[PDB]
Amino acid sequence: QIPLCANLVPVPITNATLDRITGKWFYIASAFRNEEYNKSVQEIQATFFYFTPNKTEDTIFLREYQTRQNQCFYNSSYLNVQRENGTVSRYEGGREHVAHLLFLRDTKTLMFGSYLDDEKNWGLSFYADKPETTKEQLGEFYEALDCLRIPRSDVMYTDWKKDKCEPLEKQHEKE
Repeated sequence: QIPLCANLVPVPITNATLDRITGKWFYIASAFRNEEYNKSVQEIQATFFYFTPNKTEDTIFLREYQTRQNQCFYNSSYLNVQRENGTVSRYEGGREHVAHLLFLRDTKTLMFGSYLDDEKNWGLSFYADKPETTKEQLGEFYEALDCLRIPRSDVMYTDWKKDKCEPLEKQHEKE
C-alpha cells in the first residue's frame, strides 16, 4: 500500500519532533555507500546517548557513550537543528556532518540519513529506545535500506554484550 521510499523523504522538524526524540537512545545498526562513514562506523562495538533539545536555540545537547577497542569514550556536544530541511548537524574534526532525521512506523525507533541526495554515498543509521530491537523494528529499517538499494548484508550492527560504558554512565548519574 505505502511506497517503499515514503519514509526516506525529508520531514521538517517541529517542537513535537524534538519532544519525540528527547531522551535515551541506543545505536542499533547502519549501512552506507560512503566509505569514510563505513570506516568510522566499523570500529563501534556499542553506543548509547541522550538527546536534550533546546527548542528555543534549535540545538540538541548530546551526551554520548561509545564503546570502541573495548573501552568507553564519552563525549558531549551540541547538535544544530535545521528545522525546515529536517536535518541535524554535528561538528567533528574540521567538519560539519549533516543528517536527515527520519522515522519508521514504530515510535520507539528513529533513523538518520546521510548523503541522501547522492546514490554513490547515501546511507542510514538506526536507533531504538532499547539496545535490542524487535523483528518488526528491524524489518522497518531493512525496508528503508531496500529503498536505497543497500543490501541487508551490508549492515553493521552493534553488540550490546560489548558495552563498556554502563559504569561511566552510573558514575555520571550519581553526580
